[PDB]
Amino acid sequence: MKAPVRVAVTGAAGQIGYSLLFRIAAGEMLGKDQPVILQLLEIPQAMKALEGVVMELEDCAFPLLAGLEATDDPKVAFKDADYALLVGAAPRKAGMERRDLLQVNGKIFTEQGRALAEVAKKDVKVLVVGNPANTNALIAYKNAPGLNPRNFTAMTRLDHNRAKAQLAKKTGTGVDRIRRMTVWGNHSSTMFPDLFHAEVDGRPALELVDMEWYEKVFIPTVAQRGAAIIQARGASSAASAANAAIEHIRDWALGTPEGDWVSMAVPSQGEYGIPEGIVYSFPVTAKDGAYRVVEGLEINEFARKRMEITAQELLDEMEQVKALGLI
Amino acid sequence: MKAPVRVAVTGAAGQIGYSLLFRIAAGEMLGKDQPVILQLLEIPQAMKALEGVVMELEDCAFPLLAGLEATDDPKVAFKDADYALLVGAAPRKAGMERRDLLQVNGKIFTEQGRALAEVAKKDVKVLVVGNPANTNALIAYKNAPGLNPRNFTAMTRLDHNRAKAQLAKKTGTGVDRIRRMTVWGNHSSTMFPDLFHAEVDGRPALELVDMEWYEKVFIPTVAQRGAAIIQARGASSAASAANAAIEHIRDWALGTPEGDWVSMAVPSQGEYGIPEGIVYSFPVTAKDGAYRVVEGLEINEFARKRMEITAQELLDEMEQVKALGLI
Ligand SMILES: NC(=O)C1=CN([C@@H]2O[C@H](COP(=O)(O)OP(=O)(O)OC[C@H]3O[C@@H](n4cnc5c(N)ncnc54)[C@H](OP(=O)(O)O)[C@@H]3O)[C@@H](O)[C@H]2O)C=CC1
Ligand SMILES: NC(=O)C1=CN([C@@H]2O[C@H](COP(=O)(O)OP(=O)(O)OC[C@H]3O[C@@H](n4cnc5c(N)ncnc54)[C@H](OP(=O)(O)O)[C@@H]3O)[C@@H](O)[C@H]2O)C=CC1
Repeated sequence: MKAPVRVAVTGAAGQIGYSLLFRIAAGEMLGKDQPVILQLLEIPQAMKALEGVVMELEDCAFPLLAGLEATDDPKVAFKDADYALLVGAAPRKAGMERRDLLQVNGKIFTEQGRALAEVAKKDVKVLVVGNPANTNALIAYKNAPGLNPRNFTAMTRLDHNRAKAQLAKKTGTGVDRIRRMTVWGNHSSTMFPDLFHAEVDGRPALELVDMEWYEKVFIPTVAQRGAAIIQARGASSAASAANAAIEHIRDWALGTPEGDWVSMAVPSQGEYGIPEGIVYSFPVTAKDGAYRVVEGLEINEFARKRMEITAQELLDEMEQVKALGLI
Repeated sequence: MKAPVRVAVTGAAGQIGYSLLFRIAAGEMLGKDQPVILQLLEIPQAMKALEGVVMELEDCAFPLLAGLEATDDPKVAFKDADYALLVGAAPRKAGMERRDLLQVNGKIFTEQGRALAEVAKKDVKVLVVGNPANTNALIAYKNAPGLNPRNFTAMTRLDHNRAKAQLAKKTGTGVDRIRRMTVWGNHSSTMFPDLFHAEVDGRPALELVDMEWYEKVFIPTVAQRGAAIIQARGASSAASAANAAIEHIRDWALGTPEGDWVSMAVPSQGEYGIPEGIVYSFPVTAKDGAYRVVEGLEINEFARKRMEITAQELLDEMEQVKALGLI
């Protein structure tokens, strides 16, 4: 058995946490032979509920759960953390506007970024799920001087998975036969699901589906999927989002399949002309903790335009945050 | 390489289902080498919500999910089923007496038992989670002509795991080092957690903990655990219950560890003098998809008394459903 790794998870008493923690403790994120120590964080008002989650975790009698600790102190939750999943974010209460939301998120991620830089492992892998994910990750790494900025990522894997699901459904093929899907940019509605390099059973996706469907059906449907789940279930897609978070960390820590790639929002270094610094989703391959953007892909006008649009939205968000003195 | 197996799950749009289905699709219940076809059942009023669950499952892009179908017809959900998890049960309505709850469940499980006997695989493995689990399982198998009564079981694995967790905590040992825990009888408050044969790192449990703690702390705590979760979280322990359901089916199908055993409520054949027919939790081992009660265990007066009390409660429940003409 490998030495235990410490996995910090914030917003632990929430919906995503409830669908995330058990699978992590079961070994679904880092391997069935990798013991994990869960270090859970919540706000003071949710600590009672978190104790309940702690009890449920204990009641699963997980052989890989080497340790379990709940706290409301980021410096305790992130202490010696190998992984940190930042799920908690500013909730939209009545009266609050975007700018107000950014203020609160600014405080949350500046504090957590500083806490991570102060007490976590130097190579701690960070995934931001709390929205707005890309910008929150930016706030976090900018306030985490002393930590590799590339270790601060944002989640787009749910959109990535939803895109694969839609393509599989349309072509009548198993989702396991869909490869090289790419979601570029922001986690938002400007998110761009790329089918130009995707393959279905080895065949180019655009040889099986046409541009009309791609533009008028595929894109809108992937973008509205979250809302579709809420309209049907009456609750947010916590389980599939948790699954995506697990895969995001898993494929990064372990590795992506040969000849395939995944989507991850990471600090740009200028790849594909994307402004440097902003956290942007790119097609990436990964191996044992290290990822690399798949550069060199041919980009047509349809993709370029959409990649530019989402890049601009991220730039504007960055400027808004900069104007607030958060970075 | 292995052909897909069909897994039917009722009450699929509920809380337990939400914590259960994703892990089944991920291969956590029947093996990472075993494709599964999920056949989900709900009542008509919950079909829209079930559609939402279906969408979330699709959005996980599970390579092992070979099929996914939602229906409100038991004869469709159970068609050629290899496994059936009966989670849906009568809701606790206001001004609704216990007996009234039994009548509603009588209709539900009489119909499902009949459906299973008509369209499922003859060797379908059934687990009843919906409460009252033991009695609902009794109603189901007694209404499943042509099917093996021993293939109808009820869940006590959550109580079993909770007992292991409490023992681990008290002795300061990893839960992975706790073996031979037993929970006897009904899924209810009369459930009897047995430490007389349990071992901690190979050492008898009662050599590490005293009888006073066992009687006045351990037993009540295991019995009140569900309520503890609710008081802390404000919601039932769906995640850990789902985990227990998964382990119940998993160990039954894949087998129990050498030198260890688990708890399963199964139709009694007179083991330990327990009246025949009632679905009673016994310590059991499993191999090649079949289980066998662990007989030969020494039963002192303390245990005998408690085993008798819970057996009597099950007999009383049996009498009540018989009086309602359900069996
Ligand atoms: N530990 C800490 O520092 C903090 C903890 N919290 C805690 O975090 C918890 C938030 O829980 P709850 O309200 O249930 O939220 P959820 O678990 O449902 O959501 C948490 C975050 O994930 C985002 N998200 C992204 N994709 C999805 C998706 N598909 N489904 C659901 N959420 C998604 C949400 O954005 P969106 O709003 O758009 O859904 C939100 O920012 C609370 O328990 C709160 O007390 C809050 C702040 C700081
Ligand atoms: N498909 C069908 O034939 C039917 C489907 N249903 C559907 O079943 C679903 C019930 O969902 P919901 O109300 O969310 O219920 P839950 O998923 O929380 O509970 C379902 C069953 O599990 C039992 N249970 C046992 N242990 C636990 C535990 N630790 N935590 C929670 N439940 C536990 C419950 O008993 P307890 O009540 O004591 O918690 C209940 O009978 C509804 O969606 C309903 O529409 C209903 C009837 C028939």
